Amino acid sequence: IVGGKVCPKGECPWQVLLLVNGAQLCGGTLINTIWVVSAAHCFDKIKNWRNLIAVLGEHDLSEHDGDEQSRRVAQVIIPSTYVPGTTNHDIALLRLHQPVVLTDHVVPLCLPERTFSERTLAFVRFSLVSGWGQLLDRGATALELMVLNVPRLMTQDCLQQSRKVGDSPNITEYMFCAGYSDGSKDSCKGDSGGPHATHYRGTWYLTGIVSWGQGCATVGHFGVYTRVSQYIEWLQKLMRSEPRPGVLLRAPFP
Amino acid sequence: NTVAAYNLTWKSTNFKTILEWEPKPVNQVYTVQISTKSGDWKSKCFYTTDTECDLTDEIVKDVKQTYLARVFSYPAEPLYENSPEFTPYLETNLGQPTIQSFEQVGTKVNVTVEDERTLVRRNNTFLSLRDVFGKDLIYTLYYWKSSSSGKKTAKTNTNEFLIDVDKGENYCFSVQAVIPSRTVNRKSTDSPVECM
Amino acid sequence: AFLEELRPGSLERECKEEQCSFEEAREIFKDAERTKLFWISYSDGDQCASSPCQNGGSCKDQLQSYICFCLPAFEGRNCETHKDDQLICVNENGGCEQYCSDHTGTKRSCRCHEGYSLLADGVSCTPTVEYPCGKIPILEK
Ligand SMILES: COc1cc(Nc2ncc(-c3ccccc3CN(C)C(=O)CN)o2)ccc1-c1cnco1
Ligand SMILES: *[C@H]1O[C@H](CO)[C@@H](O)[C@H](O)[C@H]1O
Ligand SMILES: *[C@@H]1O[C@@H](C)[C@@H](O)[C@@H](O)[C@@H]1O
Ligand SMILES: [Ca+2]
Ligand SMILES: [Ca+2]
Ligand SMILES: [Cl-]
Ligand SMILES: [Cl-]
Ligand SMILES: [Mg+2]
Repeated sequence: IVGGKVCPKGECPWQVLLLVNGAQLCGGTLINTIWVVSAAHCFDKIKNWRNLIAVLGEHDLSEHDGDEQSRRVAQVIIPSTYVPGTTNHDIALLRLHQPVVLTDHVVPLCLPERTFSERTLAFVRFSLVSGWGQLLDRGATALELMVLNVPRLMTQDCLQQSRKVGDSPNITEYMFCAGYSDGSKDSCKGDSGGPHATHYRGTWYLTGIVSWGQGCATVGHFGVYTRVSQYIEWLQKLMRSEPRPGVLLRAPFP
Repeated sequence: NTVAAYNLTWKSTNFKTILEWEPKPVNQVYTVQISTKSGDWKSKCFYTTDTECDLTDEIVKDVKQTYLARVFSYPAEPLYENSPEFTPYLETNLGQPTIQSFEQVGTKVNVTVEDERTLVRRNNTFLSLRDVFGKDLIYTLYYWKSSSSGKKTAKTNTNEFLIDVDKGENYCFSVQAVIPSRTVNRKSTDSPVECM
Repeated sequence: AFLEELRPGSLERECKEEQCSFEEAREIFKDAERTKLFWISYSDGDQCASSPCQNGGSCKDQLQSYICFCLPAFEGRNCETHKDDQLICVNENGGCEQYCSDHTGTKRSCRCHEGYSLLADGVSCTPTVEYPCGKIPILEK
């Protein structure tokens, strides 16, 4: 996260740290005791599918305390339409081998209904993005969980307020813009998969997922997030389905 | 199947504020949203077939805030158009004033200007133009005796003028509301003429 | 009546009580600027005579327009919009705290996410679990 602050311990309780072979991979969001939502591009170069770990209650990567819980990832589910190395359909649904225990430090983020998300949550101006990703583009990562407040834009406004500099892939109906074009505040590489959480009438909900991070806070560009409301039905169906032998499952979308 | 609204215009006087736009809808309805640059969007005039939307209740919550509105076109992301920014306190037209009364005390005349009601409310009652603007609002009096060639002018920080007149002569008056700190739209239309 | 024309010039007799045209008022005022000042408000007419303010609203005349002051439950240029007829899920979530369900014929109904139940007021939600989703326990949930 560039331009953010440290999330005070326990104040982003749904944040997940994904590790592969003990190394920091991506972010994620706990939506219940068993399921975690992350980004599909996070798993592009994974070879050791049995070495995936999700960590809940993490705050400081340099110190272990009694609040951290670890679980093996039993299944990564990605939409079939997703094409590795690209931006569209950047969502993954993870099944934990054993459930986490909900504590003052480990709490899931509400996955909302599609309609509430489309006509109500979409019009809440600011939402929070978080992670242990780079503190500057190409810079070093954060040791403590960082958080940043970002304003949402409708894609028409986003394209009219952007400059077609560097990599400018299309912003589809499965994406949404949020942030600033003045190069001061954005989510970066390492924050991918983390939540974009929206506060409404006393409760927080999952609205977006941090997508590709490389090139973050480029002047003339906004942040682009996976539009979670488009995948509600898909996520709810897969959450009701039984496990498959392999870790990776490319499930049909829609 | 739909067309994006165009020529979005603010029509505002004494804080009665209406957004207007083209064109008339054929097999399409409209929805308006309004916001401050950091607040959430509020929906108004839901699935309307009118080409106007009264946004008075939203803009009177803070008349010094800057607002942005947008008009959505749905068939009977959607097509939408942004309005120009609007700051009520700086852009609302000053309504036409009315002379409430005039009284003579020999060689002096008191001219009282009626309190101009605005659409701004403060618990049960409507605030006047002076309640909202205070020190920023002045009234100007244009007066003249019927036998002279030119007119004279008096200015007030309240709603009353106390002027010197000539003995045994009939004078005619007209008042204008002014916000001197403005460069654009700084005056109301003149009140109807009143003579003794 | 020609015998009424014997009477000398008067703004009250000729223009207030009777009507009067631009030349009649110009003969009284003499100056152009003075007559124009009177005529702009005089020839404008009362836009409020058609009683355009509905639902008990109050009309205030302007130059070639008017303003309606509505009672608290109404809005619109002419106070035509009843604020009570706006209880739909797209209007501030129907007053619901969490979910809103639009119902044709009957009114809308509020609902809650799992781990919450609907309160008596029909719009608020209360947690039915120790750790409901989307609440931060260290800030007293
Ligand atoms: C089609 O025209 C555009 C498209 C874009 N597209 C875009 N901007 C950013 C991205 C993106 C897409 C997915 C994932 C991550 C990111 C950017 N990124 C590194 C982040 O969001 C880190 N948080 O795509 C930008 C500008 C234009 C443009 C300018 N004038 C006209 O059109
Ligand atoms: C009174 O009549 C109509 C409303 O009924 C309005 O459009 C006019 O402007 C007003 O004079
Ligand atoms: C004018 O104002 C409206 C709001 C109502 O109170 C009317 O009764 C009054 O004449
Ligand atoms: Ca730790
Ligand atoms: Ca008039
Ligand atoms: Cl486990
Ligand atoms: Cl006043
Ligand atoms: Mg005559």
